[PDB]
Amino acid sequence: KYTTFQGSQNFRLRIVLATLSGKPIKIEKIRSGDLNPGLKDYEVSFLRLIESVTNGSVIEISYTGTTVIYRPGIIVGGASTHICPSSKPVGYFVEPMLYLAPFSKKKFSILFKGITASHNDAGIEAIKWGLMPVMEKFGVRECALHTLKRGSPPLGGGEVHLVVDSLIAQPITMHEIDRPIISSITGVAYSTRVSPSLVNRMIDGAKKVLKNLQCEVNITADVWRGENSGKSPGWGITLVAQSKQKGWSYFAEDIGDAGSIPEELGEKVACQLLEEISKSAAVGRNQLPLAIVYMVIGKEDIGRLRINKEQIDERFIILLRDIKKIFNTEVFLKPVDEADNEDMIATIKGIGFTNTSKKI
Amino acid sequence: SAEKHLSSVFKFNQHILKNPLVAQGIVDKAQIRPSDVVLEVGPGTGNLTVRILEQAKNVVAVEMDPRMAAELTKRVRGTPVEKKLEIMLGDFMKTELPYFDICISNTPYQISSPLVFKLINQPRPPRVSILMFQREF
Amino acid sequence: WNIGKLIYMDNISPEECIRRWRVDLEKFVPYFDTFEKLAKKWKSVDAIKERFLEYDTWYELQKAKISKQLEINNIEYQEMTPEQRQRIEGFKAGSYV
Amino acid sequence: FEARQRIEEKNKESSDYHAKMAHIVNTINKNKYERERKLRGG
Amino acid sequence: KRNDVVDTLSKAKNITVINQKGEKKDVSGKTKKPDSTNIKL
Amino acid sequence: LATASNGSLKIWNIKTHKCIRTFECGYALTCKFLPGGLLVILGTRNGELQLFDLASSSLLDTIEDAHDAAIWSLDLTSDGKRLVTGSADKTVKFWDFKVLKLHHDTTLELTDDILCVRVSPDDRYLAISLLDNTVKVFFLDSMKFYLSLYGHKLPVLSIDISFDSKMIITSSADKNIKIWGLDFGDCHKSLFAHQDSIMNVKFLPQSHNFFSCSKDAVVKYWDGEKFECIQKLYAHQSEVWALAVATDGGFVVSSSHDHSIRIWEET
Amino acid sequence: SQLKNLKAALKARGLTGQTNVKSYDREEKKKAIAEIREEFNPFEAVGKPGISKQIGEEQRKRAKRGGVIDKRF
Amino acid sequence: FDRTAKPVPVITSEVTESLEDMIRRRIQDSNFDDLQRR
Repeated sequence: KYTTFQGSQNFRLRIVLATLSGKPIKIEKIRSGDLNPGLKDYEVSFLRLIESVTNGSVIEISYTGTTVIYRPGIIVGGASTHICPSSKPVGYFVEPMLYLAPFSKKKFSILFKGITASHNDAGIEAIKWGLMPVMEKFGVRECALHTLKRGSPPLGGGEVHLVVDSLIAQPITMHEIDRPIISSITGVAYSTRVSPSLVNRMIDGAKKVLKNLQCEVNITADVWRGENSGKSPGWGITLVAQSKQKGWSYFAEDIGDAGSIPEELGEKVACQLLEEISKSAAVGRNQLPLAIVYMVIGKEDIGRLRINKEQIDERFIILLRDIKKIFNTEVFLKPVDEADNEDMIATIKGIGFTNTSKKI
Repeated sequence: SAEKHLSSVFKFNQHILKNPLVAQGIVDKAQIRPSDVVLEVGPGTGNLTVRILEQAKNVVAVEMDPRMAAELTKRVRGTPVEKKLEIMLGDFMKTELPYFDICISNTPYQISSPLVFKLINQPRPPRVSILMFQREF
Repeated sequence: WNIGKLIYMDNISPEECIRRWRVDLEKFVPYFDTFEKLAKKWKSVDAIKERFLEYDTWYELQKAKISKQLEINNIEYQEMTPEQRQRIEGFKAGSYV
Repeated sequence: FEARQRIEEKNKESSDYHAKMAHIVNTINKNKYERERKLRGG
Repeated sequence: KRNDVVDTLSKAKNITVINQKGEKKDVSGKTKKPDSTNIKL
Repeated sequence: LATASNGSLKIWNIKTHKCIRTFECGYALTCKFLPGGLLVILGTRNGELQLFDLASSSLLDTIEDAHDAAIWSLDLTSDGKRLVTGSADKTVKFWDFKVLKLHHDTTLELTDDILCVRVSPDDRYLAISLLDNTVKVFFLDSMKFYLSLYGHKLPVLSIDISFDSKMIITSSADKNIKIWGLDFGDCHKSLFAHQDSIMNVKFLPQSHNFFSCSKDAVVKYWDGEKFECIQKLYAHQSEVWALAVATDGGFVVSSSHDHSIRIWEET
Repeated sequence: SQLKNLKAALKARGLTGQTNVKSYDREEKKKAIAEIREEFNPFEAVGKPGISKQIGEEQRKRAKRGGVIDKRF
Repeated sequence: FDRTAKPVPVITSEVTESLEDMIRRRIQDSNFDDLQRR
């Protein structure tokens, strides 16, 4: 009948996993006890986005809005424009499309409009330099997120264009049982509608923490001014630690609020980046959900990914349990033979998923 | 009626480039930071200057021919980048040049060796300079 | 307490799982400690210094890749328990079921 | 009204087809974010 | 056509001329050239 | 109303228009009443700080070595206990009022000469104008650098901060008034207000409307929300050097190069 | 006729003449440039009804399996 | 169905705006294609 879920937890993942698996799902008891029960505006907008890129899907929203029945169709893609409500930035909507774009009948060319940054959702640079590189490791050769206009909160006004030219049968099998060596640190510090000095000052704060390291540190100054700088002033910084040997990356990001010192923010992201590296084995915690899902939908082969003991947190477990409900696939974890660390190897067998929407 | 002074300095008596690829390359390899004031030797008509003017805080174009100086002026008048160009006219070996971070030059080959050492001895000299010399020199 | 078993026991909650062996994906940014604690902890870059720095035919090359993958699958399954093996790959061909 | 709309549609597809055909004949016989640098100035 | 060139140079303001001595003078022929006290008082 | 001039400090009754007291001082540049209305403090061009008492009708204390150069600016916190003085020696010095004498507390050394120093009404921000055409905002509590304002072709001559500490106005010798937001330092609007250098800009209390005076002898009334000039006031014959706004906002007092003190009252 | 009215209207708003005259904020002037433009094009003095056909065309200009069936109240 | 001939253009407000912009640009540059005495 229907695979039933509870609450608003992992709303995007459960819908995305249903779309890839093709199995209808039911999400019930969405904020039942809250004063404003049911789906939020941005959740309803996300469902509309799912339909613009699929065909033949049926989405029922209950009279109270507290229950959703989703019967997925085929992923078709194509060119479209999506208006993101101000409750969430564009990255809230761009991120799930990364899971569906390579397995589509037609190339995804989606134009997203709205706020381009927030404190809780993926930024433009997190996607461009933090997630999309993981996709290329899985065989998505051509993927691009062009930023046409930057829009900072609360008024937004930004525009990003997601273009995924690569249509593939399925992700390649992953074999990463080592700890990548970080070759250099790169990042982007950006600002809109304000003086360049803020961008320079953040770079000084970040470089202060990272100068002790033995690798090169080169942070870009992304100063936006004029018509494309959006409607509200804002600034932020994103740092990426790169491993050129196998094209791996770890990143942290944050944006500045009113009354915040640019130098302090640069130190926060630099400190968080070192926290992320210490907690990571082969991918960061913010990249781990994407890597696991792609390995689940690979060929029917045992792919291996090294994970740190710290990465096995509350979020990791719920992701695995949700995958088992949809795909029935169990992740097997084995200790590494080394004694320097307590890492583990997460071995997942692919379900033999294939891109059947693409005409041959 | 400025002929009195300009004729006392100049008499109002060259091989022009015809390949856009090299001109774009010279600017590209310069890697002009947005906060860099650039000194441009041999601006010519202004093909290279206009590209530099787009990316630079300010551009000081040093020229020796009064006729070509007007050509540069007419190409930049009434434009957003007019306020960021300072055209200088006359022999520039003798004078004390301003401070510049990058030097892009289609130098006259006659003044190649004086120019190479002027930049070297300039107080607080530029960090990078893209100069066009002959193959032997 | 093997965490692998604790993950797939739906009766236990994820919070109850972590502590014995030792919130939501809509928030993309992961949890971090406070800046003052983090700033003190990364006063020195120690504890992360380790992290920082022929086949004759094209046909045979592809066949080698397939065989190497098939060898990897066999090695992992052998390490796994026979009950663990059945739960991951399922019932392999040749099984009388 | 529909007459004008049809001409624009048929004009669009023909241009795309010739663009697609030209690419194919070309094939038989670097930076993806460079443009972002220009939009920054405005 | 030289007179047309001369008028164009004089028309523009961002032009300076070098005499044989190396001095910096404007087109008209005069030597081209804030203090806290002056601006406040 | 206390009017500081070169060589004398005179004090007037706004009602009778008759000078009540006169004090001999140096080349006074900035004067401000202390809370209670019973004391006055001057910043002379010689770097001296002079404090006067109205009831005693005499000078209480003089600090000869307050600054090495002209004390161009001087401001008081809302509590009235702390004094901030800017000088051409490129330093800001904080002073305390202890029972009355002035004690030096701290020195903030900046890169260029200082023309104006203003303290926010909530005592959270400190805006400082520099001779390098920039205005630096600090956190008064911690003295941590917060923002730098760029956009003036010529040095900023006056600064004022809105009553709710959201907007900050800057007037410069380039004849432009720029209204900035303290949240991020973005320039809301630049107004070509006057035909000459603008000497003083003040917010009307409890409102975002502000006044401006310039060397062209004009005092203009502006709307801080619509960015429009409400009223042009042509009364002075020469430069208007100083301007002051009543705490109530009922009237505005302007003094000019023509030795005339004119009171503008709201009708 | 119309030229006299156009010249008079521009002058009243300060859109014509010398600016350095010895012995209106720019934004308000741009508003005048707008209002002057629609007023002095009678075809879009006022034209007779029916000379233009804008209203019809814009109406025509305004004028996939499955979908979201939102039953929320 | 197909139509044999080009449809008669409709002069909407945008088409007017583009036309007057070209006219104003031509006047501003004083670029007139007009006959002159020889």
